[PDB]
Amino acid sequence: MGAPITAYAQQTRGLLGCIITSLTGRDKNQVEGEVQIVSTATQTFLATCINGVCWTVYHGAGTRTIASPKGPVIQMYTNVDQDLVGWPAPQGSRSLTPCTCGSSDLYLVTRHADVIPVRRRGDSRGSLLSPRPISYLKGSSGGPLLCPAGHAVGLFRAAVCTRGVAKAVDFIPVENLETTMRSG
Amino acid sequence: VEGEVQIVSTATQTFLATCINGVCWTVYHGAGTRTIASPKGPVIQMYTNVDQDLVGWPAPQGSRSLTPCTCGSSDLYLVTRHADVIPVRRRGDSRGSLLSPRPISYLKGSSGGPLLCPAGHAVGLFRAAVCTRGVAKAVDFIPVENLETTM
Amino acid sequence: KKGSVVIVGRIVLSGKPAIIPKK
Amino acid sequence: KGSVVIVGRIVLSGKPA
Ligand SMILES: *[C@](O)(C(N)=O)[C@H](CC1CC1)NC(=O)[C@@H]1[C@@H]2[C@H](CN1C(=O)[C@@H](NC(=O)OC(C)(C)C)C(C)(C)C)C2(C)C
Ligand SMILES: [Zn+2]
Ligand SMILES: [Zn+2]
Repeated sequence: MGAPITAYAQQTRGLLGCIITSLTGRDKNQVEGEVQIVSTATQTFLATCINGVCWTVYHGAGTRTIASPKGPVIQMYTNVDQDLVGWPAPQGSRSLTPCTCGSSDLYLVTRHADVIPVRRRGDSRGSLLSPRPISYLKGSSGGPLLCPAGHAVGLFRAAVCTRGVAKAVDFIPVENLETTMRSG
Repeated sequence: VEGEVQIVSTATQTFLATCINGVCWTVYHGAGTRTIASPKGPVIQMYTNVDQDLVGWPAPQGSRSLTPCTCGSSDLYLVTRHADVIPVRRRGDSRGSLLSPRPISYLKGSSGGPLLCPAGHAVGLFRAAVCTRGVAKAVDFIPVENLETTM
Repeated sequence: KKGSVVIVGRIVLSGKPAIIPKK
Repeated sequence: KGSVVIVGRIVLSGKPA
């Protein structure tokens, strides 16, 4: 998780299986990891488990339920404004915990399990030390931003791009999570 | 699964090799001008830099290439032939102090291994240990810049 | 209601260097 | 002939089979 930050990916379902599970809403596959590669019939992104809750961006999850073994699970938290939604972490997952060291050197874990360095420039922004095409970042919405210890600093929200290259990324600080839970 | 680090052997010694940018690098003081084995026969080094202690053959099968560091952190981590990770404070562009010194036995056979930044990106290649009374408390390394340079 | 969000994969951070088993 | 032989492999991420 941290020291150093390494990560791997594993696909667990395909197109046809996903769809049935979307409708059915019942998912019996075994869960493992802090970040789940989430998908709707509309688009695919990421969900990150932090302190017992599985978060992701509202602009991807909407107010949908999450397919689980015991059927669909309604969202625990929903904040259109914070652009966050959260369901209790799937049984089997591992949660990250909020960063407590204020490090400005964040590491964005992408949908392809590539952890990349971003330097914090604002309360909700960091710049890529090595800009990349946005196609790379595509699908990594909801992914985590880790401080050098492997703790959640925020969730990837949008790419600050131009000409198709991404120079920075906007994120939702873990602070917004606490606010959102205290909110609704 | 694809391994980024290969554990290699020579008639006399065993060391490591690290795949970076499609090349499989190691220490010349281990490999020499040797060829790497392949199910199609011996492959030759694409790169030989006897001055920097660096050699590279094209990446073998079952390997994954590491990404060079672009954050320039000083908090490095060394992975040994036994898969142990060893924190290292980058003192210079080619040297670091183990945050906790270990007997050379523990670092033995790990030359060629990767020096990783907090993002697990290749900062350099482990070249040799720096020990006082048989206790490694520092290591020399070939920075990736050199590797990228030789390409 | 609309479709349920489906977990189609995972990304594991807990992982640590390991010698890929000969098998 | 006298070559270098890969005798094992390490996956830095810990990825299992
Ligand atoms: C995730 O939602 C995902 N599905 O992977 C994506 C990931 C980005 C890298 C492609 N995020 C978005 O599409 C966000 C969604 C829409 C706009 N988004 C963008 O990333 C924009 N950039 C953008 O809006 O940037 C600023 C700085 C906020 C203006 C681009 C890259 C699609 C143009 C929101 C913000 C809701
Ligand atoms: Zn922290
Ligand atoms: Zn780095």
